[PDB]
Amino acid sequence: ISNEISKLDPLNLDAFFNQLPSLNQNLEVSLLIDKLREITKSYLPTTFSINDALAATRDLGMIMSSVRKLGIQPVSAVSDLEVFLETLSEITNMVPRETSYHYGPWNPIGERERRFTHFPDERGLIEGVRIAIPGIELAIREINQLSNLSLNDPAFESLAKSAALHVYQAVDGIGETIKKTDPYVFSHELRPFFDPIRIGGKSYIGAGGGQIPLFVVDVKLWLGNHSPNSEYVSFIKDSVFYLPPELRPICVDSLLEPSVINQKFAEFGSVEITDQVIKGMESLLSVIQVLLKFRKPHFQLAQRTLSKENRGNYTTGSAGYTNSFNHMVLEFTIEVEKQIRAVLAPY
Ligand code: HEM
Ligand SMILES: NCCc1c[nH]c2ccccc12
Repeated sequence: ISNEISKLDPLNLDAFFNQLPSLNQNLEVSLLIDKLREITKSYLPTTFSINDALAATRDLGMIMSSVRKLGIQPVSAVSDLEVFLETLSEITNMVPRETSYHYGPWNPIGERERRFTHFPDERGLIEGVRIAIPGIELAIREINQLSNLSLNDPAFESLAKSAALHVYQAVDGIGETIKKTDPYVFSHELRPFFDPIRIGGKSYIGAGGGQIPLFVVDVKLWLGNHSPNSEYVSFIKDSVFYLPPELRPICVDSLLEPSVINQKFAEFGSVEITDQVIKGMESLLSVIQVLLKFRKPHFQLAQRTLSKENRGNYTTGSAGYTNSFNHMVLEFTIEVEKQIRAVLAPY
């Protein structure tokens, strides 16, 4: 899917994107606005295939975010953008704005890579979500298959092992950020390109790491329908319709059903506890421990860049939360590791 979108240049902006970091560095807003005006007049978006509309949203969204970076609402300044983005989102059935999908897996590798700035630290955000997202999508489909297998079936253990290995891509992705993105450069140079944009009477947050579908893993795997009034369920609720449409039913079904681990805690204290059953209960613990290998260093990274020393003009991520939200998801995940460890303790 992604290589078919990353290869596209539907708005002929390849040469423009090799100038964009210098345009942004010199605050050349007139060339940004002019490029947005040329686009609405040069192109009939109703004629676009789905793949073209996804890549077009990627490219147009990034010029929009460069204008919003300066403090200007780009659709209030180029009012013809509105029906253009309207038309694009009817084709994508997605928000009229770029997300981490467009910035990561749909963003081409190499010389055509779309970047806001010349800073090498920006490569650490892009590669982070470009690595994490396909792996999480694989784990989503594998974890979804566990509701329908028995703890005693070896196919359960091997599928949950496949999921843990795929979730590791999120660890590989955040480790690329930690080693490439300076916290101070992030807050001062990159973070401003991810601010909300008003489009047809609604505000759309900018691309954000939290838009990788890790929360979909969580809802199916451990959260389920067990904490209705949580702030995490509020963030997931706000996130559903940012996901690719392909992922929305899994998320909605899982928010309305018991989680895998809740329903596997029942099976465990109800069936004959064999050796493969314990392997099955331990394959769930392994997956949870991989999310911790992502969430613990992620928390340290966000703490360092949101410190009084490094934070710049922001106290929040692009989704509007402080690191307390990250602490809250991390404590949830630790509580679940502790829960599985107790169920396994006699064995
Ligand atoms: C310097 C870089 C980064 C900083 C300062 C940062 C900070 C934050 C903040 C403040 C939040 C709270 C939600 C919000 O308000 O947007 C958040 C959420 C989140 N971000 Fe990051 N982030 C960074 C890079 C990344 C990267 C590269 C990824 C993916 C590879 C990522 C994945 C996530 C996830 C999954 C969440 C949801 C919470 C969770 O599931 O644990 N972040 N991040
Ligand atoms: N995880 C949210 C931090 C963030 C803000 N802008 C980004 C761009 C790419 C990756 C992460 C971010």
